Amino acid sequence: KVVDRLDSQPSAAFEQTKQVYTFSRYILGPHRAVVAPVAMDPSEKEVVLRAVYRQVFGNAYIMEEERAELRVMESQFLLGELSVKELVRALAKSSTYKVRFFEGAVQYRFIELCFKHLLGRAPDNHEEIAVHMRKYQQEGYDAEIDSYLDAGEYDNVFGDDTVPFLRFRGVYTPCDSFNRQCALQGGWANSDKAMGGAALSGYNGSDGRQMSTMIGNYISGKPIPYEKVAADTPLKSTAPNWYARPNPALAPQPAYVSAKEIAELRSRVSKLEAAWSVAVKQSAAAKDTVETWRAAAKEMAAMRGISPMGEAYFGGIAQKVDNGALAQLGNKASSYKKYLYAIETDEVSRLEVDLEEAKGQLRVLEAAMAKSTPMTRTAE
Amino acid sequence: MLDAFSRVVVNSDAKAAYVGGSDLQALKSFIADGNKRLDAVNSIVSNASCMVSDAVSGMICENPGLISPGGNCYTNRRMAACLRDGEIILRYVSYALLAGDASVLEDRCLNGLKETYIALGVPTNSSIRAVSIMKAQAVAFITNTATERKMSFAAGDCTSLASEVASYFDRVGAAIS
Amino acid sequence: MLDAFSRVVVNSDAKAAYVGGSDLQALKSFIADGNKRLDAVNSIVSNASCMVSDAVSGMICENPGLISPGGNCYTNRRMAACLRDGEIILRYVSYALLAGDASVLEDRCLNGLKETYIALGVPTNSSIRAVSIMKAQAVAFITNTATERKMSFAAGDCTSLASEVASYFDRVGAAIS
Amino acid sequence: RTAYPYTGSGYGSAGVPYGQDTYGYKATTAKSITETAAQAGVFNTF
Amino acid sequence: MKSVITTVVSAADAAGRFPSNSDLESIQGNIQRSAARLEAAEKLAGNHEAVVKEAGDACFAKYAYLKNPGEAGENQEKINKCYRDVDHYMRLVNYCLVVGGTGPLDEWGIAGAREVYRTLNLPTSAYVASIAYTRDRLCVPRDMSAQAGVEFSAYLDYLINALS
Amino acid sequence: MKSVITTVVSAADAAGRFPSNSDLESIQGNIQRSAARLEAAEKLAGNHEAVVKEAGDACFAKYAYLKNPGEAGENQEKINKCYRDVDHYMRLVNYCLVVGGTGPLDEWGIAGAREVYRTLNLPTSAYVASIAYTRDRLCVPRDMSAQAGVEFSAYLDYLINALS
Amino acid sequence: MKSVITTVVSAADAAGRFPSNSDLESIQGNIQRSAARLEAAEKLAGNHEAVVKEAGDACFAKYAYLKNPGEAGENQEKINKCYRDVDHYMRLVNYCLVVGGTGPLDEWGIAGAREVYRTLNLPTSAYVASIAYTRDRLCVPRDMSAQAGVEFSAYLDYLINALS
Amino acid sequence: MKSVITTVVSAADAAGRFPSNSDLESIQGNIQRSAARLEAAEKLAGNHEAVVKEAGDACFAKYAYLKNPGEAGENQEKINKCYRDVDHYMRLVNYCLVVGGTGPLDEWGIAGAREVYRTLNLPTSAYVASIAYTRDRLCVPRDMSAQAGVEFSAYLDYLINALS
Amino acid sequence: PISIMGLNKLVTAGTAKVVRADVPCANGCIIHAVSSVIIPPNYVPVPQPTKPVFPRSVIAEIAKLPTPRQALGLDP
Ligand SMILES: *[C@@H](C)[C@H]1/C(=C/C2=NC(=C\c3[nH]c(C[C@H]4NC(=O)C(C=C)=C4C)c(C)c3CCC(=O)O)/C(CCC(=O)O)=C2C)NC(=O)[C@@H]1C
Ligand SMILES: *[C@@H](C)[C@H]1/C(=C/C2=NC(=C\c3[nH]c(C[C@H]4NC(=O)C(C=C)=C4C)c(C)c3CCC(=O)O)/C(CCC(=O)O)=C2C)NC(=O)[C@@H]1C
Ligand SMILES: *[C@@H](C)[C@H]1/C(=C/C2=NC(=C\c3[nH]c(C[C@H]4NC(=O)C(C=C)=C4C)c(C)c3CCC(=O)O)/C(CCC(=O)O)=C2C)NC(=O)[C@@H]1C
Ligand SMILES: *[C@@H](C)[C@H]1/C(=C/C2=NC(=C\c3[nH]c(C[C@H]4NC(=O)C(C=C)=C4C)c(C)c3CCC(=O)O)/C(CCC(=O)O)=C2C)NC(=O)[C@@H]1C
Ligand SMILES: *[C@H](C)[C@H]1/C(=C/C2=NC(=C\c3[nH]c(C[C@H]4NC(=O)C(C=C)=C4C)c(C)c3CCC(=O)O)/C(CCC(=O)O)=C2C)NC(=O)[C@@H]1C
Ligand SMILES: *[C@H](C)[C@H]1/C(=C/C2=NC(=C\c3[nH]c(C[C@H]4NC(=O)C(C=C)=C4C)c(C)c3CCC(=O)O)/C(CCC(=O)O)=C2C)NC(=O)[C@@H]1C
Ligand SMILES: C=CC1=C(C)[C@@H](Cc2[nH]c(/C=C3N=C(/C=C4\NC(=O)[C@H](C)[C@H]4CC)C(C)=C\3CCC(=O)O)c(CCC(=O)O)c2C)NC1=O
Ligand SMILES: C=CC1=C(C)[C@@H](Cc2[nH]c(/C=C3N=C(/C=C4\NC(=O)[C@H](C)[C@H]4CC)C(C)=C\3CCC(=O)O)c(CCC(=O)O)c2C)NC1=O
Ligand SMILES: C=CC1=C(C)[C@@H](Cc2[nH]c(/C=C3N=C(/C=C4\NC(=O)[C@H](C)[C@H]4CC)C(C)=C\3CCC(=O)O)c(CCC(=O)O)c2C)NC1=O
Ligand SMILES: C=CC1=C(C)[C@@H](Cc2[nH]c(/C=C3N=C(/C=C4\NC(=O)[C@H](C)[C@H]4CC)C(C)=C\3CCC(=O)O)c(CCC(=O)O)c2C)NC1=O
Ligand SMILES: C=CC1=C(C)[C@@H](Cc2[nH]c(/C=C3N=C(/C=C4\NC(=O)[C@H](C)[C@H]4CC)C(C)=C\3CCC(=O)O)c(CCC(=O)O)c2C)NC1=O
Ligand SMILES: C=CC1=C(C)[C@@H](Cc2[nH]c(/C=C3N=C(/C=C4\NC(=O)[C@H](C)[C@H]4CC)C(C)=C\3CCC(=O)O)c(CCC(=O)O)c2C)NC1=O
Repeated sequence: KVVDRLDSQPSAAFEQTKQVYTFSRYILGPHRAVVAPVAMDPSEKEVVLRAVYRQVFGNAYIMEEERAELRVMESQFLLGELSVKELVRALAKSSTYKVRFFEGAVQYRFIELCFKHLLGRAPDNHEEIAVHMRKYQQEGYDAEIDSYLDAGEYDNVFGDDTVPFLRFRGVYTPCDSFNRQCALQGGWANSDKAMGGAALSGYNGSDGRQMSTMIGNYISGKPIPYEKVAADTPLKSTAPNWYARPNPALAPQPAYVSAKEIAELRSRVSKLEAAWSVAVKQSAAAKDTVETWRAAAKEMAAMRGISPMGEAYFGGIAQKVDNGALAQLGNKASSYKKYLYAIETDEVSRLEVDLEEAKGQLRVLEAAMAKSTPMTRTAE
Repeated sequence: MLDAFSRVVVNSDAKAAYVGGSDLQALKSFIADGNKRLDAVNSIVSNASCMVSDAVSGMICENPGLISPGGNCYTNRRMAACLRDGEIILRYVSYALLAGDASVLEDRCLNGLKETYIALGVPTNSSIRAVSIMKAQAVAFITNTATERKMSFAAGDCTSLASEVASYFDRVGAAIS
Repeated sequence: MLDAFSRVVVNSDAKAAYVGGSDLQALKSFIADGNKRLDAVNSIVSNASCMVSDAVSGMICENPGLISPGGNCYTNRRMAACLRDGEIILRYVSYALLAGDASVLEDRCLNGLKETYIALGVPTNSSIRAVSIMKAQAVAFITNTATERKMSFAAGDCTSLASEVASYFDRVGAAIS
Repeated sequence: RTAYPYTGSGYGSAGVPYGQDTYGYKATTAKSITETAAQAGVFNTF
Repeated sequence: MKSVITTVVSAADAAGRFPSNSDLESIQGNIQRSAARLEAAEKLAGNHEAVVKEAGDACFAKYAYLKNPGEAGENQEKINKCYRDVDHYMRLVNYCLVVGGTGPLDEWGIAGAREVYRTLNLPTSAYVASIAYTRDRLCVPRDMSAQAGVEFSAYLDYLINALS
Repeated sequence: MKSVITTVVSAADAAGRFPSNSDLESIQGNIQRSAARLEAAEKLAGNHEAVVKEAGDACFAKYAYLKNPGEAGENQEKINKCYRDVDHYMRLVNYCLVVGGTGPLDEWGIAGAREVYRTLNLPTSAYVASIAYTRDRLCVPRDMSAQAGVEFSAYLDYLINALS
Repeated sequence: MKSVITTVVSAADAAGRFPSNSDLESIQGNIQRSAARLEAAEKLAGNHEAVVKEAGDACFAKYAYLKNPGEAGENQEKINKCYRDVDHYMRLVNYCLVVGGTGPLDEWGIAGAREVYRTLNLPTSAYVASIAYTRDRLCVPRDMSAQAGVEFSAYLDYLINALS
Repeated sequence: MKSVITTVVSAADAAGRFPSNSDLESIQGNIQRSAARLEAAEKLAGNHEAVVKEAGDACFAKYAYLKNPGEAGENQEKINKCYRDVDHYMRLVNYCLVVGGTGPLDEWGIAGAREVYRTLNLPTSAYVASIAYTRDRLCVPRDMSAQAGVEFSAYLDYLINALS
Repeated sequence: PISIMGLNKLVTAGTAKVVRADVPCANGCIIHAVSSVIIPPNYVPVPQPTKPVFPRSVIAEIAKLPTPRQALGLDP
C-alpha cells in the first residue's frame, strides 16, 4: 500500500501537501499550488493575480488596453468578496476570453482548453467530452462554465482559494491522459494562440481560427506520439536535472541520414536484446564465484571470540579487534561502495543501458527517414 | 469498461439477438464458480503489499545497475514511483480477475503506457521483469503453492482461474514492450 | 533549475563522489570573483529598458519589411508583443549570468521557442539579430566601453564575464536558428 | 556464454582473435579533412 | 454498463483501493438473486413474438387518434415501424435481465429517448400504454415463479418512469 | 463509515438515481455473508481479553529491546499503554465485522497512524508482530465456524498491508 | 534545487522582474557564509569512510535485534546495503553544504522515503540513531571550525527532523 | 514591501517550510550591505532640499516648452505640485535604502503611476529628466563613498526604467 | 574565444546548432556539420570601396579652426 488517497479526493486533516504530490513532478517545477492567505497586502494581491492570468489565459499577452476590461472584477477580487474560484468563473465568462478561445474555435478545441484552464487536467475519456458538448448545445455558454467548477472535482482539488495549476497527480486513470496534458501544456515558452494556429490563420494576428490537432485521439482511443511528450513539455519546465543514464530528451532530427546506418543500428539492437534475454536468465544463481563456499566459510568463521576489544595476542603481541557490525564479517569501506559502480561494471546492466541508447538513436534516425523525394544525400 | 455478463450483450446486439438458451452456458457456469473465484481474488488482495516489494526488489537483484547513480530506481524519488506503478498494475489486474474481463485493463492503463515510459526514460524490459515476477506470484497464491505462506481453502481444482489471471499479466507485457 | 554550485553537484553525483579537493577549488574562485559578477549583472539591469529598443528598432532598420503591411511587426499589438519577448529574453539571460549556468535557458526560456515561432509566423532570421544586437550592447556594458554611457567600477578586467554572457546570447541565437 | 568477450588466442581466451581480427594496431582507413568533406558532397562551398 | 460489478470496480478505482470484503460480498449478492433473474430471460425470448403482439394492439386499444391522417400510426408500415420499436424495448429488458443492472437500458434505450420522440411526433403516452398491458397482465404462477416474477416486474417499470 | 450499503448509495448520489434493483442485488448477499461474520463478532466480544493478552508478550518476546532504557517500553506504565493499544485494534476489528467493510479501521485506526508513530518513536514492526501472531492462532473448526474465520483473517491483514 | 540563487530567480520570474538590488544583496550573503560551509564540506569529503563506519555500527550496537533472521540485517548482503544508505545520506549532506541550501536532501533523499521505508519494512529509528550519533560526535573546535560545526550540524538536524 | 526578509519568508511559506540555512544566508547579506546604503540614506536625509531644487529645474531647463499655456508647468501653482513630486520620489528612494529592496517605491510611487500620468497629461520624459540629472550629478568620492554611490545609483535608474 | 555546449543533446557551437554530429577523419580529427555560419565576436565588416575626397577650399578649412580668442571666450 503506497498511496492512501488520490488527489481527486479532498485532503485529510493531518497533512499540508497531499501525499501523491510529495514524490511527483509537482515538487520539481513551477506547477504548484499558490494559495491566497487570510489578510492580503496589496503587493501580494498581485502575486495571486499574475498567477491567475498565467493559467486561465494560458500564457497569453494581456495588453494594458485590453486589461481594462477586467478592472471591474479585478477590484471585486482586491476587495475580497470574490474568491479565486469565483474570479475565474467571471474571467471565463468575460469578453476577452470568448474572443481568444471561443469565437473561432471548434467545439473540441474549446472543451479541451476549458479542461486545461479551469481544471488542471486534459480530457480523460470521450464521453466526458461528449456530455460537456451537450450542455452548451442545450444550455448555452453560460451554464457550461458551471459544469467544470460546480462539480465535486474543483472543490476537492482547488477548494476556493487556490489558483488552478497543471496537476501532476501521480495516478492517471488512463495512462494515456498523462501525455494528453503533457501535449496541451506544451512548453513554458508556448501559448494556445500559437498551438491552435490563431495568429497565422487570421489577419495581422486578429481573426484567428482556433483549430485543434489531436482530435482523433479523443474519439479513437489512440496514444500520443512520444515526440509531443518530450520536446516541448512540462517535463522540461519541471526537469529533475538528474544524471539519468537513459537520458529521456530526444535529440534533434538530423539532416543527412542514410538507409545504410539505419540497417546497422536496427540489427545492433537485435544482438543486444537477444543477449539480454540469455544473460538475465543466467544471473541470479551462478553469477557469484564466492557464494557456494559461503556456507562453509561461515561455519568455521566464528572462533576465539573476544569481549573487551583487543585480544588475540598471538604470542603476547598487541593485535586488537574491530568488533563492528561490518568488520566482524571482514568487510571494508569498499564493500558497500561497490554497489555504486555497478552501472557499467555489471554485465546485465551494461547490456540494458547500451540497448536503451540504441533505441534512442534508432527512434530519431528512423523518423528522420520519412522525407522522400527531393533529398540531397551524403557520403557519411 | 465491460464485464463477463456484459460481454455476451455487446456481441449479441451486433446481430440484435434475444439471449435465450443461445450462449448463456458460460454464465450459468460463471456464477456457479463464483465462490471459488471470490476465494481466489481474496488470495491476492490479502498479500498485495508483500507481492510488490517482493517483485520490485527481485527486479533489482537481477539488474543492479538500477540503483547505481544513473539507474532508474536510484534515489528515494525514483524508488517510490516505481513501487507505486507496481501497485497500480496489480490493482487493475485484481479488477479484471474480479469481473472476468480484460476491458477494465487495456482502456485504463495499457492505452499509452508504452509511450509514457519512452517519454520518461524508464527502461522497458526491466519493467517487463517486474510484471513477470508478479505473474509467478499470483499463480502460486491461487493454487495455494507459495513457498512461505499458506491459506486454507475448501479442496478443489483452481488451475483454471490461475490461467485467467496469468492471461492478463502478459497483456501488460504486450503493452509496455 | 541549477546554478554554478549545483551543476558541480550533479556532475559529482554522476561519479558517486564527494565534492572534494580538486572540485571545491573552482567554486572558491567563483566566489572570489563574486563581486565582479554582481557588478556585471548591475550594468545590464540598469540599462535594460533602453537595451530592448536599441535592438528591436535596430532590427527594423535592417529588415524594413517588418513594418510594411502584412509584416510581422506591423500593427501596434504586433509591435508591442515583440518588445515583450525582447525583454523576456534579456530577463532570462540576466538570470543565467547571475546563476552562472545556462540551466534556466534550457529549462524554461527556450522550452518551446522555436516551435512557437513557426506556429505564429515570427521570422526567425530577423529575431536572431534582435538577440544578436543585445549581445553587442551587453559586452559593451560589462567591459565599460559603451560609447554613450559610462559607469563607475573598480579597476581590473571583466573579460571573462563579458565572454560568458556572450555564450548565453547565442545559445538563444542557435536554439531558434 | 557472455555479452562482451575478451580477444585473444591460446589458453584463457573466449574464441575472439586479438583486436577482433588479429590486428592489434590497425591501419587508418579515414582520409584527410579536405577530402572527407569533398566526398560527402554537401561541403561543396566550404 | 451499470452492473453490480462495474460499480464496485469503480467505487474502488475512484478511491484507488483494492477489492475489500465489502467489495467481494457485492458479487456474492449477484449470485442468489442472479439465478431467478437469469431465469427471467429465456421465458422472454421464447414467446417474444406474443408479448409484442399483445402490446402492439393495446397501444392502439387506448388511442384511435394514432390511426388518423397525418399521424404516426396513419398507415400500416409505420405500425410495423412501431412494432420494431416495441420489439426493441422488451429486448433490452432481455439484455438487462442477464447483466444484473440497468446498463443497456440507459445506454441504448434512454439516451436521447426524449429528443427523438417529441421531434418525430412520437407520443410517449402510447409507448407506456404498450408497457402497461405488459405489466399487470403478468400472472405470477403461470408465466414464471413468484420470486422470479418480481425481477421482470421491476425492470419494465424502470422505463415507465424514465420515458415519462 | 465504509460499508456495503454506504458504497452503493454514495454512487447512486453521484448520478441522482433512485435505489435500483441493481442496488437491491447487493444487500441480499449481505444477509448470507453475515451468517459468518456476525458469528465471529461475539466470539471476539466474549474472549477479547485472552486474545490481547497473548498478543502482547508475542510482541515483547520478538522485540525485547523495547524494554531498554530510552525505548518505547521503558517503564510499566508504557507497557500498560501498549496492551490497550492492541485492544483498540481488536476493538475496531469487531466493528468492521458487524459493519462489513474497511470503514471502522481506515478511519479510527489507520489514517494518520504512520504520522503518530513516526513522531512518538514507536516502531510499527512491533504492531504487526502482535497482529500477524493472532492472525494465525486461529485453528479453523475449533475457534469458530469455517466461514467466520475467513473474514476474521481478512480484516487482520488488511491491517498488515496498511501498516506495512 | 533549493539554493540562495534559485529562490531569488524563481520569485523574480514569477513577478516578471529583472534582478534587483534586493536579489544581489542576498547573493552577497552567499559570499560571507561560503567559506564556513565550504570548510565542512571538505572535512566530510576526506574523512567520510571513517565517519560512516563509526555511524553504521552505532545502528547495530543499539539495535542488535536487526541481525536476527527475519529482520533487515539477516545476512551480509543487507548489512552492506545498510552502511551504503548511511553513506548516501552523508554524501547528500556534503552536497547540501556545497549548494548552499537543502536542495539535494529534498529531491534526492527525502521525497518518497516515507513510502519506500514503509514498504520494504526498514525501521526508520535505525536510520536516525545513525544520524544522531554523528551529530553528537562533533567536537566543534577539533573536527572543524566553530562556524563550520554550525553549518554541518544544521543539515544533520534537518535530516533527523525529516525522518522523525 | 519587497525586501530580502520578505521574499525568503514568502517563499519558505509557499512550501510550508521552517526557515532553512539558505533563508538565513540571505539575511547575512542584509548585514554586509547595510553599512553602505545607510550612509547613503542619511546623506540624503540632510541634503534633500538642495537636490529637489537642483534636479527640479533640470527638467524645466531641458523642456522649456512646459510653461506655455495649456501645458503642465504653465503657472506657479502647478510648478509647486511639480517640485513636490520630485520630493516624493526622493523620499521613497530614502525609504528604499532603509529597507534594502524596492518595496516602498513599488507599492507607493510606481503602482498605478501610468494610469494617472496618461490621464492628467503629465509627460513622463520630464519626470525622468529630473531623476537622471540627480544620477550623474554625483561625485562618488565627494558626495558619499564608492559603494554608497552604487546603492544610490541603483535605485535611481530603477525608477528611470520603471518610468521609461 | 568560442563557446561550445551540449545540453539536452543539443550541441551548438556559438550560433551553429550542429545537425550532423560526428565524421571521423585522418589525423584523429573530427568534423561536425552546422546549420549556420559562425561570425567571429569582434568582427567588423570591411566597408565598401569609396572614392577619395579632398577639401574643396582651403579658406573654409581655416574657417572651422577655433582661435585662441575663441578658446578663452573673448570672441564669438
Ligand atoms: C567588470 C564588470 C567591471 C569591473 C568590476 C569590478 N567590480 C569590482 C568590485 C566590486 N563591485 C562591487 C559591487 C557589487 N557587490 C555587491 O554586493 C553589489 C550589490 C549588492 C554590487 C553591485 C563590490 C562591493 C566590489 C568590491 C570592492 C568594493 O567596492 O568595496 C572589482 C574589484 C575586484 C574584486 O573586488 O574582486 C572589479 C574589477 N571593473 C572593471 O574594470 C569592469 C568595467
Ligand atoms: C505497545 C505494544 C506498543 C506501544 C504503545 C504505546 N502507545 C503509546 C501512545 C499512543 N498510542 C496511540 C494509538 C491508539 N490510541 C487510540 O485511541 C487508537 C485507536 C482509536 C490507537 C491505535 C495514541 C493516539 C497515543 C498517544 C496518546 C496516548 O498516550 O494515549 C505509548 C506512549 C508513548 C509516549 O506517549 O511517549 C506507548 C508506549 N509502544 C510500543 O513500544 C509498542 C509498539
Ligand atoms: C542499515 C543500517 C539500514 C538498512 C538499510 C537497507 N536499505 C535497503 C534498501 C534501500 N534503501 C534505499 C534508500 C537509499 N537508496 C538511495 O539511493 C538513497 C539516497 C540517494 C537512500 C537513502 C533504497 C532506495 C532501497 C531499495 C534498493 C536498494 O537495495 O538499495 C535494504 C534492503 C532491504 C531489502 O532488500 O528488503 C536494507 C537492509 N536496514 C536497516 O536495518 C537499517 C535501517
Ligand atoms: C566632483 C568634483 C564632481 C562635482 C561635484 C560638485 N557638486 C557641486 C554641488 C552640488 N552637489 C550636489 C549633490 C550632492 N548633494 C547630495 O545630497 C548628494 C547625494 C545624494 C550629492 C552629490 C548638490 C545638491 C549641489 C548644489 C548645492 C551644494 O553645493 O551642495 C559642486 C559645486 C558647483 C555647484 O554648486 O554648482 C561641484 C564642483 N563636479 C564635477 O565637475 C565633478 C563631476
Ligand atoms: C517501476 C517498476 C519502474 C519505474 C517507474 C517510474 N515511474 C515514474 C513515473 C510515472 N510512472 C507512471 C506509471 C503509472 N502511473 C500511473 O498513473 C499509471 C496509470 C494510470 C501508471 C502505470 C506514470 C504515468 C509516471 C509519470 C507521472 C508522474 O511522474 O507524476 C518514475 C519517476 C520518473 C521521474 O521522476 O522522472 C519512475 C522511476 N522506473 C523503473 O526503473 C522501474 C522499471
Ligand atoms: C520580436 C523581437 C519578434 C516578434 C515577436 C512576436 N511575438 C509574438 C507572440 C508571442 N511571442 C512569444 C515569445 C515569448 N513568450 C514567452 O513566454 C517566452 C519565453 C519565456 C518568449 C520569448 C509568445 C508565447 C507569443 C504568443 C503570445 C500570445 O499568446 O499572445 C507576436 C504576435 C502577437 C500577436 O499576434 O498578438 C510577435 C509579432 N516578431 C518579430 O517580428 C520580432 C522578430
Ligand atoms: C465476501 C467474500 C466471499 C468469499 C471469499 C467466498 C468464500 C467462499 N469460498 C467458498 C468455496 C470454495 N472455494 C474454493 C476455492 C479453492 N479451493 C481450492 O482448493 C483452491 C486453492 C481455491 C480456488 C483457487 C472451492 C474449490 C470451493 C468449494 C466448491 C465451490 O464453491 O464450487 C465458499 C462456499 C463454501 C462455504 O460455505 O464456505 C465460500 C462462501 N464467498 C464470499 O461471499
Ligand atoms: C535478488 C533478490 C531476489 C528476490 C527478492 C526474490 C524475488 C522473487 N520471488 C519470486 C517468487 C515468489 N515471490 C513471492 C513473494 C512473497 N512470498 C511470500 O510468501 C510473501 C507473501 C512475499 C514476500 C513478502 C511468492 C509467493 C513467490 C512464489 C513462490 C513461493 O514463494 O512460494 C521470484 C520468481 C521465481 C524465481 O525466479 O526465483 C523472484 C525473482 N528472488 C531474488 O533472487
Ligand atoms: C537602423 C537603426 C540603428 C540603430 C538604432 C542602431 C542600433 C545598434 N546599436 C548598436 C550598438 C550599441 N547599442 C547600444 C545601445 C544603447 N546605447 C546606450 O547607451 C543606450 C542605453 C542604448 C540606446 C537606447 C550600445 C551601448 C552599443 C555599444 C556601443 C556604444 O554605444 O557605446 C548596434 C551593433 C553595432 C552595429 O551594427 O553598428 C546596432 C545595430 N544602429 C542602427 O543602425
Ligand atoms: C415472458 C413472459 C410471458 C407471459 C406472462 C405470457 C403473457 C401472455 N399471456 C397470454 C394469454 C393469457 N394469459 C392468461 C392468464 C391470465 N389472464 C388473466 O387475465 C389473468 C390475470 C391470468 C390468469 C392467471 C390467459 C387466461 C390467457 C389467454 C387469453 C387472455 O386472457 O389474454 C398472451 C397472449 C399470447 C400467448 O398465448 O402467449 C401473452 C403474451 N407470455 C409470455 O411470453
Ligand atoms: C565530519 C566530521 C568529523 C568528526 C566530528 C570526527 C568524528 C570522529 N571523532 C573521532 C575521535 C575523537 N573525537 C574526540 C572528541 C571528543 N571526545 C570527547 O570526549 C569530547 C567530548 C570530544 C571533544 C569535543 C576524541 C578525544 C577522539 C579520540 C578518541 C576517540 O576516538 O574517542 C573519530 C575517530 C577517528 C579520529 O580520531 O578522527 C571520528 C570519526 N571525524 C570527522 O571526520
Ligand atoms: C508618493 C509619490 C507621489 C507622487 C510623485 C505624486 C504623483 C502625482 N502628481 C500629481 C499632480 C501633478 N504633477 C505635476 C508634475 C509635473 N508637472 C510638470 O510640469 C512636470 C511634467 C512634472 C514635474 C516637474 C503637476 C503639474 C500636477 C498637477 C496636475 C493637475 O492637477 O492637473 C498627482 C495628482 C494629485 C495631485 O495633484 O496631488 C499625483 C498622484 N503623488 C504621489 O503621491
